[PDB]
Amino acid sequence: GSSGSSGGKLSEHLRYCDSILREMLSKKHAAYAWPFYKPVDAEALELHDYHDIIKHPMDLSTVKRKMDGREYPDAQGFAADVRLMFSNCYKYNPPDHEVVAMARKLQDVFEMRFAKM
Repeated sequence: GSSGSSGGKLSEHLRYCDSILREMLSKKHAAYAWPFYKPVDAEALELHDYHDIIKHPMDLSTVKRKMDGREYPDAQGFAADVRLMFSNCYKYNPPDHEVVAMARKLQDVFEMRFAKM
């Protein structure tokens, strides 16, 4: 769609939300939105007790698939997942981690958007 995400098989709100995600997946926000572009493999990676701290991990790629299959019953469900994705980074990574400053930049946008809707 151009200058407007033509709804379709989506809740009055969802239809709009579906976009909020397509935006966060832009090369522009990537600078601080990439931290959630690739998956996480404790086995392969040399992480340190990843699962331990983060029991229910999340990632952009994940939320998308869910939104693609209309898995979300409403806007709440969709947004919910997104919220977690952040809380995770803010939990796993320390308060001195640069990634923490980047994530925010995204969250700030994810908030206003949801509001404008």
